[PDB]
Amino acid sequence: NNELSPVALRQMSCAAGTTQTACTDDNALAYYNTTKGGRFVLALLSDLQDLKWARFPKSDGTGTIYTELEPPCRFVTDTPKGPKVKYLYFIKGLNNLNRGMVLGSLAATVRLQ
Amino acid sequence: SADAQSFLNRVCGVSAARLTPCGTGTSTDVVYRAFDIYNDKVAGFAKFLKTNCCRFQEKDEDDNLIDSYFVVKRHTFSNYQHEETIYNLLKDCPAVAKHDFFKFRIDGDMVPHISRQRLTKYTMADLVYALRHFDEGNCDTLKEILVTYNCCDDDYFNKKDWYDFVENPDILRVYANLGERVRQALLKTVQFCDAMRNAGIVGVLTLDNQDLNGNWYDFGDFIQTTPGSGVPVVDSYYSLLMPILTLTRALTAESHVDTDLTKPYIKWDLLKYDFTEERLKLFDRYFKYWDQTYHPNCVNCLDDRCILHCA
Ligand SMILES: Nc1nc2c(ncn2[C@@H]2O[C@H](COP(=O)(O)OP(=O)(O)O)[C@@H](O)[C@H]2O)c(=O)[nH]1
Ligand code: BEF
Ligand SMILES: [Mg+2]
Ligand SMILES: [Zn+2]
Repeated sequence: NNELSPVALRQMSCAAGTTQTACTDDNALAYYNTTKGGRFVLALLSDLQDLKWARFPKSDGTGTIYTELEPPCRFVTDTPKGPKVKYLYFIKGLNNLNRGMVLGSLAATVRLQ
Repeated sequence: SADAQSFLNRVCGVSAARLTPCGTGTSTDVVYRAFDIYNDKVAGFAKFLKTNCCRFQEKDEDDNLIDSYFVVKRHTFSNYQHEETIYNLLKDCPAVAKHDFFKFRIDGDMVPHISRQRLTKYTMADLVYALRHFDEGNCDTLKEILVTYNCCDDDYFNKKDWYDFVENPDILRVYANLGERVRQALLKTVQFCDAMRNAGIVGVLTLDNQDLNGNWYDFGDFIQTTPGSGVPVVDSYYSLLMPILTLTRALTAESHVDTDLTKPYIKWDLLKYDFTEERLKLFDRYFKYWDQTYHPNCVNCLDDRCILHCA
């Protein structure tokens, strides 16, 4: 019985960027893993369909960093309230284990068809 | 009675399958087998004891017992609907063992059964545990995988020091006869991982769910996503298997002219020394879903923990 993420994750907050340049103050959303280490967000989502890099804020003072993305995969991601399209880019350089925990949490515990 | 011989007739079906019971009636069968566990309570690669499975062997027309076992499993009812909505998607891959889901009258209820058709007696985790935890006074599981697959005979274990590499160097030839059973169970993992990605299934691949033919069979801890994005997690399957890929000399059919163990050897150019485009094609054929950069020439590596990985 090898189970993926036998304990769930939490946290959703802050922003990221859409224009490598812009990321003015509020672009897209970051998802999960405060990450014991400190802060390591596993995955990213968006209400839009245009995001090249993302200056996602982080702890300390040098929190600014280019948390860029890669070719996405979109889902219907039906909100309980109603339908809403959301394109899921993954953090550049994620490994197959983390993309398993993320997918397991936001699909099996959320309303997706 | 007739409530026992009816089970032997419902386990069968469209196939011929002249089965013989092994669990004394409609009861299960207890075995001691190797497993790879991780479930918030336990973790490790250890020999545990199984109790939820009834085994039925199979005899051919000449009425001789062959290597074919139907392993019907009793479990909860929410597993039944979940291992049938993931099997109905991964049923067209030729590297998946046939399943049969039904409901039977045990005593006073309708209890559900899941039957896997034509497995082998042992898994790939039983063969890996046997060669990595060797005891020369407790090696019954290894002296059977070696005789069932015509690697040696039962009179080979009578000579003393038959397990020794320095006194009997002929044991490296009895081990090398498992190299094509292991090489063909490496090509079926890459088919299963491809079929598991096109359908949207996410799950961890462990070696006790692939019998000694390459067929896969527990789909009870897998989740479902949108098709096209599936993530086979193969990291304790390849790593635990690695020491057996050179002991059994698995990739000795790659030296032949069509990867055929019958056709003659490949005659290479004598002035050739690079072999980088064939090193990157051997990684793609057998280790396709191993997610980490592989540098054939370790002069392009990134630290001393990458040199050790890529060498
Ligand atoms: N291949 C095979 N496996 C067997 C047999 N008898 C018992 N087993 C064990 O049964 C297990 C099958 O796993 P399964 O029942 O699908 O999953 P589980 O109930 O969640 O462990 C294998 O891991 C073996 O260790 C047999 O005849 N053939
Ligand atoms: F919990 Be078993 F791997 F179907
Ligand atoms: Mg299992
Ligand atoms: Zn390297």
